[PDB]
Amino acid sequence: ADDHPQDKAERERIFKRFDANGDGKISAAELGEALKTLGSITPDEVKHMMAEIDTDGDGFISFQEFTDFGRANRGLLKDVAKIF
Ligand SMILES: [Ca+2]
Ligand SMILES: [Ca+2]
Repeated sequence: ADDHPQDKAERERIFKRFDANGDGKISAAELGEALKTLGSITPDEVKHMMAEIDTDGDGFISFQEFTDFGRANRGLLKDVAKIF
């Protein structure tokens, strides 16, 4: 319960930035395109992240999936929340 709705706004803003078209699902091309912001990453790493973030395995990450994974590494989202 310590988690508040304000935090979701951060995850929603970060997940919303990944969704290129905004269909609720992010594909390697979408996540990879946003990941490019790192300026030092490869497509094979972005594809692996999806295989790890993809809870069902449909090939895309949804806000719900990103949230479940964001909780496993909240400290990770704080790093991307600064890149954008
Ligand atoms: Ca999408
Ligand atoms: Ca999925």
